[PDB]
Amino acid sequence: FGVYVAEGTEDTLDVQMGRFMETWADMMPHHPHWVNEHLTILQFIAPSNPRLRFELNPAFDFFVAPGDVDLPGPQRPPEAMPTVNATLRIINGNIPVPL
Amino acid sequence: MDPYCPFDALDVWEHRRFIVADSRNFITPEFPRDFWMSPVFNLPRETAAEQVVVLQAQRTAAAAALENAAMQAAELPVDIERRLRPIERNVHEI
Repeated sequence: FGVYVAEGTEDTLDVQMGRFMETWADMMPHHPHWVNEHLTILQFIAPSNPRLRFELNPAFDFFVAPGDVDLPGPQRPPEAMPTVNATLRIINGNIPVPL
Repeated sequence: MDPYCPFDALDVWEHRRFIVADSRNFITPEFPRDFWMSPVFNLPRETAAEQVVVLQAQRTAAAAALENAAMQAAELPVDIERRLRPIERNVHEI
């Protein structure tokens, strides 16, 4: 969800938004962990935190994304091996709230 | 739908150090097959035939523009020979 970007489809933005709605209804098979920032620094530092080993440098974020896929790509989500991709965290305030 | 197999299943109790004739088990993932969506070939909005038609229409428009450029730019020698010859005659008049 939070790592894939799609294409415009020459549409009225209503049906185009509409189809995204139901594709979004099941797009997330589980909880995307990147929305869990209500936890305190104590809970974050705890080893049960999965995103710990995806935080190694303050300037960037580390995350899982589709591999061998050029962004943005076709709106229908291609299936491929999960991989690790990183981006620029330009805003210092974009650092996770517990940190 | 199930691929055929003469042997149903048996009871095997493997060890760590003495796996002899080290095989390659077929690994399986843990996410349910309900999350593994079926493949769909997203058909392009246009077809190569429509691409040919549109590109040929654009070529016709470009060729019409080039023909207009040709007819406007083919008269320049005519302008040259229409403008200088009276002046050349006038200079000869001296």
